[PDB]
Amino acid sequence: MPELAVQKVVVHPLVLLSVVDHFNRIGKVGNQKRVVGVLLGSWQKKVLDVSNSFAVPFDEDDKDDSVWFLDHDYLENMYGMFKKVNARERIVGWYHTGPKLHKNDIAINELMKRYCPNSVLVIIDVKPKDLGLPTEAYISVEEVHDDGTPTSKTFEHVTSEIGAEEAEEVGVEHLLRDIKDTTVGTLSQRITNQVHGLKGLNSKLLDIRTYLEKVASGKLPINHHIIYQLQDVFNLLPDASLQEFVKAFYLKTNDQMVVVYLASLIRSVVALHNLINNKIANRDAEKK
Amino acid sequence: SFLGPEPEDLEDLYSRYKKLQQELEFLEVQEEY
Amino acid sequence: APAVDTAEQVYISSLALLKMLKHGRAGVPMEVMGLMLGEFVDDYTVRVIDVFAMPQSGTGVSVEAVDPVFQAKMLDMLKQTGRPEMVVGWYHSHPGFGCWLSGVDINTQQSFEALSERAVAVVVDPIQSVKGKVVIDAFRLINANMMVLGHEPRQTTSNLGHLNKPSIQALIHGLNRHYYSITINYRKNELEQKMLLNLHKKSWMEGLTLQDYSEHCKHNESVVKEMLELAKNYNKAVEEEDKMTPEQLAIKNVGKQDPKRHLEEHVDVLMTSNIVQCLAAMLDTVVFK
Amino acid sequence: EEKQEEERSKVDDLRGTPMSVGTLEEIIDDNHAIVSTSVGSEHYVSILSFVDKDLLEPGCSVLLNHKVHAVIGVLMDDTDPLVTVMKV
Amino acid sequence: RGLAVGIALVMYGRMEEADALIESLCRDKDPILRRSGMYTVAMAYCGSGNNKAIRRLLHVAVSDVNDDVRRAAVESLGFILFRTPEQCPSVVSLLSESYNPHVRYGAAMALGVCCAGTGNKEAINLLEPMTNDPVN
Repeated sequence: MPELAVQKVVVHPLVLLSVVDHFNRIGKVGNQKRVVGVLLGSWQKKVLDVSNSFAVPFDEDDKDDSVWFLDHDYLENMYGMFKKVNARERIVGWYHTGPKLHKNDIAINELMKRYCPNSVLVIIDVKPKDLGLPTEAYISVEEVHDDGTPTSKTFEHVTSEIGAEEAEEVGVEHLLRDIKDTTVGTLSQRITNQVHGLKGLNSKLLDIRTYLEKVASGKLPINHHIIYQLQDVFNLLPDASLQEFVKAFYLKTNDQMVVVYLASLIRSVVALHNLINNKIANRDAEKK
Repeated sequence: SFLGPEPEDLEDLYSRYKKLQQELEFLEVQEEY
Repeated sequence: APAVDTAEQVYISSLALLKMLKHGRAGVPMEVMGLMLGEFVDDYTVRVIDVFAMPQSGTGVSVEAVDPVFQAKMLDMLKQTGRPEMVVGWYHSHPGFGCWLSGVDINTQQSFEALSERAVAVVVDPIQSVKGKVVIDAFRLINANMMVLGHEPRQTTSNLGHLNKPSIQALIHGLNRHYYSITINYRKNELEQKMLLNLHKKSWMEGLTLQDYSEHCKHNESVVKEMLELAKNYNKAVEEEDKMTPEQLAIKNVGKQDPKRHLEEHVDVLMTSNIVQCLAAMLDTVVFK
Repeated sequence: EEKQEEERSKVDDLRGTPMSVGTLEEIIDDNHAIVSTSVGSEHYVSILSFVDKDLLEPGCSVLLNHKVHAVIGVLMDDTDPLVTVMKV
Repeated sequence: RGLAVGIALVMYGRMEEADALIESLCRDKDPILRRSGMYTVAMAYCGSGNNKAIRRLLHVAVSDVNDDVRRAAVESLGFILFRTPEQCPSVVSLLSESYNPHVRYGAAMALGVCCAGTGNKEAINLLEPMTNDPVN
């Protein structure tokens, strides 16, 4: 079966909310036993728009990760209904509720591929992963590594971003009781983003180093691409130059200051003498 | 005593200044808020 | 009856609200409808958890769309998942009619009422979901016997009791002759918010990014040239302006806003470009190094 | 009294504002009338709601319910465009 | 609703302990929990002048716009403020200036509860345009 019609995967805010909400609805499982559900969305496009998700009851044990239940029958019956809603809604792939992928996920993937025409395994997390994306999208690939590993079926990442639809986007604002200090439209928002940026870089940066250690000892298989990309980052380095700002901002501001002060200087004598007569008047006026 | 010496004059000022401070504090908060 | 029919202030969750707006939008002018899954507590609280939709048609809402087969079919799926939900009511979208309940829409609401005594009817406006204001209302049917004896303010008791006016015209007139409209509240949860607020891993480096000198230079050139033009104006302006009231000074110096303010606006735009570049310039070099 | 005020409100809301103008060419006694709506395309309406067959008069302007056209009634008369200029 | 509103009542007369409660309730999910988080500090302090409480109620309401929290926040100030009735309009005038029925709703209420006994002229006057308005 094809996994083809993807080069990008955008995911709606609807997708995430549906999984936390659905956890209570089914059984109040709460990621005690990981859930896999259908991932619904558009087709006949290069880009993948994941419009929607619904849960399927799938419990995978915590004794063992090779045993699971996946409710097949629900998938065929839910199929006919999707057209009643809209004819752009078809089964694109499946969702994993995290916290992480498994080797076991290849086997879960073969069953789901029969239904889909463009299966993808997108891990939508029940916990939001950081302030970054709470979603990572992956696609099943047959590849060899020059680590002395013959043919494996594994998950290589494909770029994930968050998108929205015209109907949905409006609805999100109304619902929200946050105002956004992280809007990123203007200078005020932009300065916050820079502080956070540094913190983001640090969180990402640690992982890269532990991965390098694992290969060294605490043996882990080398994904060749990762090592190739790492070395590239260090070589571009140059040193800094210039950039500065003018005295001009102040000049304008001072201009405003003169105008008021001149108006004040004529007004002063008038305003200050009169005060005593009005003051007396006020106290008596107040009583009645 | 109860006529009005200098200590009674002390009590008067004290009383007003103290009472008045908590209310001035709410106004100080408004500037910050 | 006036002695047990009260209005149902509907708490609408993110999963229902978004679903309904999207479904209507794509179909237009084909109208979509469906049953709403939720739970009923109080004698007036309905939380609308989630929705699924019924058959779209090119005449829109009709009797033909409503069959017990679709509903019955759904309920079997509800058991299998182990979701409990009973039916709270039904929804529809009218791009082709106003908020007033069309003659076929009342027929459809009566059938749905036989199944769940407490039934709600919702107009969605998919068209309005394109703009930044969205107007949607929920309603509840009122009985003919109820009107004469009770009168429509009986639905208003022991609940929120906000009665909606969706402009004048057909919408208001149809409201009055047909149903009682009741308000919308949004259910929210902290977790639900947190999902929405989330951005990107990539934005972390985005700010950091050292803005090209080239682009900066384009901005710098653009800023000094406007400034020079305005500078003159500024120079004439200061000879006068002995009086307060800055708007009057704007007519005098010519145009909306003072020329002093125009120069500052430009100085500030440059300042913003400069702020990202210079901060970024040192910051980048040190951290990777 | 207060009473006619309420009769007006009650009649305006049932009647449906805006009323779309028609011209009443002739009345059929079975609860229909043949109206030409002044918007641009003519309609074969019912005579129902606040008017009688005899209450309608030929060559006059009439009120139609905007939502679904039935002829609500004749308050107003229609003068020709021609006659206005000619007349002194 | 019955229980969120009850938490305030039990907590009566401990004063400072209540401070802890407003923040935690707000941290919990639904808007209902957050609402009655505003009532606890106010009931507890009952006619004692406390700077910290008024600041928090005000900041929560402005910072995060939610219908339940903004109405509840304003209403609470009238109880802390109860002991002296004249001070109250000057604080409350700023909330009345904000265009939003829920914010207006509490701002009006706050004046009635505080001024209830010994009143003041200004308090009464502020209420009248809101009465006159078409927003119910």
